[PDB]
Amino acid sequence: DLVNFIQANF
Amino acid sequence: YKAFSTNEQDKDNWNGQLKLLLEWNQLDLASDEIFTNDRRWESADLQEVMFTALIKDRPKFVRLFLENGLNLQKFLTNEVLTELFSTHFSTLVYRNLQIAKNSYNDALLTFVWKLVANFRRSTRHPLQALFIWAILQNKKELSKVIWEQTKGCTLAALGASKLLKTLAKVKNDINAAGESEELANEYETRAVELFTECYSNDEDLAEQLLVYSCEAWGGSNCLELAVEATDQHFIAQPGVQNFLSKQWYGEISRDTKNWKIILCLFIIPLVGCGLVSFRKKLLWYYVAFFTSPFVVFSWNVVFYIAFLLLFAYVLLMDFHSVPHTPELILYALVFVLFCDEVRQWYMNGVNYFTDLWNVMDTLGLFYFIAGIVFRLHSSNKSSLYSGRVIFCLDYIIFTLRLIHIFTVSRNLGPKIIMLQRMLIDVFFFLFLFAVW
Amino acid sequence: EYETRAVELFTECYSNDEDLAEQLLVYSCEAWGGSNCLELAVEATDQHFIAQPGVQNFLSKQWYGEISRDTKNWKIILCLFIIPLVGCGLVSFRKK
Amino acid sequence: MVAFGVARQGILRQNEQRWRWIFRSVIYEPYLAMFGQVPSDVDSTPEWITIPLVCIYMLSTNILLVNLLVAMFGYTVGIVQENNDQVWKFQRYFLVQEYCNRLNIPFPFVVFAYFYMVV
Amino acid sequence: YTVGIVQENNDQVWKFQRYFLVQEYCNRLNIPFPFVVFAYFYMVVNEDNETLAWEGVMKENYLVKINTKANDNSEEMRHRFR
Amino acid sequence: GDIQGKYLRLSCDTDSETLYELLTQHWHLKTPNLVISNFALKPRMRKIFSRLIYIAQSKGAWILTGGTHYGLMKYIGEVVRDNTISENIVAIGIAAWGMVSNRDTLSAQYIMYILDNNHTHLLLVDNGTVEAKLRNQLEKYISERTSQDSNYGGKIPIVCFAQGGGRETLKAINTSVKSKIPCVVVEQIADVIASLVTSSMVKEKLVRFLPRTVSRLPEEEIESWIKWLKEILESSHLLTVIKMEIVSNAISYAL
Ligand SMILES: CCCCCCCC(=O)OC[C@H](COP(=O)(O)O[C@@H]1[C@H](O)[C@H](O)[C@@H](OP(=O)(O)O)[C@H](OP(=O)(O)O)[C@H]1O)OC(=O)CCCCCCC
Ligand SMILES: CCCCCCCCCP(=O)(C(C)C)C(C)C
Ligand SMILES: [Ca+2]
Repeated sequence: DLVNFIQANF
Repeated sequence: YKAFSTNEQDKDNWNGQLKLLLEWNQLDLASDEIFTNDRRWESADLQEVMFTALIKDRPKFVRLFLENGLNLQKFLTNEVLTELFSTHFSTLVYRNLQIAKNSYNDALLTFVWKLVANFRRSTRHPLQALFIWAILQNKKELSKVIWEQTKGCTLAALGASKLLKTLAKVKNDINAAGESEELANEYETRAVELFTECYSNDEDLAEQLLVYSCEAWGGSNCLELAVEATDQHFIAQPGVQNFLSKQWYGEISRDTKNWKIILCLFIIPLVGCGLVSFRKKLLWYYVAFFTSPFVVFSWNVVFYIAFLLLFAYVLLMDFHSVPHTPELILYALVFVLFCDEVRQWYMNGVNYFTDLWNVMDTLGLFYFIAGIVFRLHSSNKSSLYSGRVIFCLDYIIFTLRLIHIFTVSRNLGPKIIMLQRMLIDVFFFLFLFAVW
Repeated sequence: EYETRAVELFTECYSNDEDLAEQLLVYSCEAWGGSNCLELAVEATDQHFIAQPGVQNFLSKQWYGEISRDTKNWKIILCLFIIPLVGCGLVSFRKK
Repeated sequence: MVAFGVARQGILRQNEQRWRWIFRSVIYEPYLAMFGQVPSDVDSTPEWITIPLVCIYMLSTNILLVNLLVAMFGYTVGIVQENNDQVWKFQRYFLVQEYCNRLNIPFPFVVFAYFYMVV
Repeated sequence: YTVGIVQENNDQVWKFQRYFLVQEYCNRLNIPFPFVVFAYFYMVVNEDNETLAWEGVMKENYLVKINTKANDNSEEMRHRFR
Repeated sequence: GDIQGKYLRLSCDTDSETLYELLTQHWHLKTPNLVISNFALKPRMRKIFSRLIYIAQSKGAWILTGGTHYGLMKYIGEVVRDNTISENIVAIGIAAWGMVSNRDTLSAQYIMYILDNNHTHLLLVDNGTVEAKLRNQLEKYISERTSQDSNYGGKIPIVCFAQGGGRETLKAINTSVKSKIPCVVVEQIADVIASLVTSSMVKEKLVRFLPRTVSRLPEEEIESWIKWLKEILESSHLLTVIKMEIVSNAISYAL
């Protein structure tokens, strides 16, 4: 969840 | 300073300028001139200057150093502290402390004496040790500056007040004792005001802090030090009284009317089905009601009245050369009282005996046991007579004791203290009366 | 006014130092009036001056004498009733 | 007083097994002491050991009595010290109202007026 | 003499004495005497930082309050005039 | 890596809208107010920033800083921690990832440039100052946001705070003032701007306030500084200066 969102952000 | 600044070699040496300013005690000039964002200020560079300021009674410079990025916790090394306690500690103050320790001993002064001896012959709370060092030498501004950095601020203030009061009770020199006494009053006032503000801001946290025991500042909390120092002003504040009342009533609601509690006490069934109005299931309600200190005290006074009535009944109307059941029951009851008394004596025996009512209640037991021992001997009539007389005296002393209950009442408590003072004075007055 | 001045001056004098103040207080001049400060104060019934802490401390030192000022009284009483205990313990003299 | 009375009962005689003599004997001690000619003086007259303690505790009772007698006045002085010119003014309002709101007729003729109040 | 002694207030001394009475019961086991003996038989056989930080904050507020009293002096008006 | 609040490593070429969405969707709420800011810890500077942080807590305002344990920002973080110990404050430190003395990849743990752990949130820029552009873009975008609930008409208020000197301070002030919406408040350089509020006066004030900074700076740097100060002063109706409940008054007046 949070990790995937962070990866998508950058 | 102007001459030294313009020397072609002292311009870069700001340390020399700071040293000279500290020696001549120039605060504003140092703050405006040398303390500037031009160069960084490392703690190690300023450590020696801080020590010199401490030695030569420079409180304002100490405050300035603390403000400008100085870590006091790291500075107070064990070697520095022991050297400061050994060399710069006046021998006169050490003699005064020895006199106080030998004559006016206390549960606290012994701790500071042991700490001083440890640091002098060869820590967990370096700040507390530094504050004690400042206090013992009657340094006001430096003591305040060190206090501002302490954690247990109110506890430290109470401890300092007690230490100064016990130091001032000495009579080697009047001036130092008076200075210490005024400083103690000042610190007591500071603690009172600080805790009043603390309780005004919040209630639960203030109570937790008050009951909280530190990492052995002196092995006691704020309340214990305040009571030991007889700081009537501090413990009489509304916050402390509210805390005591909450403890006394316990889980019971603080604001419920008393007659309701009395009726619930006499009438068990009414407790769980109405006007009790607890502050906080049904079994929980009942157990909380029966665990309250106030209900316990009321039931205990009722039980004590019943015990006295039975004592009269068995000492007055039922007595024979052979034992009777009421007498044996009374023996068990008095044994229970003695067990509770010895439980009381187990904690702070010396201080427990120091109490006034403690003297009376402790004295009663010896007379009662002597009379009981004398009674058992039925062969001698005179022994029986003497035992019965001693039992009468025992009744008198117990009825005298029974008066202690009125302390709980706000409207009635002061009268008992007035009675005690009147006893103290009338004793001497009637002594002169009997003389002439 | 003069009584207040004297009281304040001697209070400051005793605060600065103790032994010299006592020497001055007991000192007799070259016959100002044939008396010292204490005699004049008592003759004038200057209760305020002679009630100051310094004068009371001087009187207490004179009263106790060589005995230590700060020792507990019951110790002195026991030493009084019991002669041998005096020289071998808790007397704690101020000064063979 | 009750404490010292039961102590006197015990000193006088060791035991008593009647619910009449005991109560009268106990109740006699207060009035006896107060009215001045207390039988206690007659009651007072190994004895060498028992007597001095009884005398000492009698002196204790007397000094306690004196202590109470003086403490009573001590508290009364503190209570009477405070002003009452304000409390009396407050209390006067109730007295004034009692008559102002009531019918202004004296009692010897109030009943007749009361009758007209009923109707 | 009794009048002189009773003159002084006792609403403060009684409050101090109340602490001993409260403690005697608070520290003791909460059981009445008629059943205490049985209980007596059974008798025979980090977090500080949270409060201390708030204590320090309140100390800072108190220091601000005590220092503000100096502002009442005319020194500020003299500085403005200067 | 999550330092042990939150610490992220966002490259310089990052979308401000993406950062705002990440911070608002599941981290924080809408901001009624937002403020951006060895050192002299004078009592005036010790009390002004305490009042500022108290006001931010009262209004629930974001605080943006560099986020390093060395300097006034460490004091700000310590005060934030103390107030939290005493409805939560939000503090974001922004720095360069390369500028950090130690780098750990992750929930990694950081144990003691050195960055303060008091600040709740931290961002690291992957460029090789390189975060000024990102901060300015984020501030402009937030000023572009609309919050009907906010008392401020339309857009969310933003305030810039100046306490110290240095070329970085002047560059940040010039960048912020270049944007019309942001407003600046002045607490060395602070004294320069206070005195000024053409070239002779600015030069004299700069020399008086910073004897060493001007000496080290080349002539071209001094001319650029004078140009920046003149540009900032041209919009003096936004910039405000504090006279040596005043922090709230000054911020309200500037807004
Ligand atoms: C029965 C034998 C003889 C008994 C005589 C023994 C008489 C005895 O021991 O005290 C009587 C007591 C009087 O009540 P008392 O009015 O003094 O209680 C205070 C009063 O309520 C005040 O109003 C309170 O403060 P404030 O003024 O409002 O600000 C204060 O608490 P706090 O607000 O300050 O925190 C209260 O302490 O009432 C009892 O029931 C106690 C249990 C008695 C046990 C009875 C068991 C039968
Ligand atoms: C021989 C044993 C005598 C014991 C004396 C102690 C008296 C204490 C009676 P109390 O404390 C009651 C609560 C236990 C009185 C205040 C009601
Ligand atoms: Ca007891």
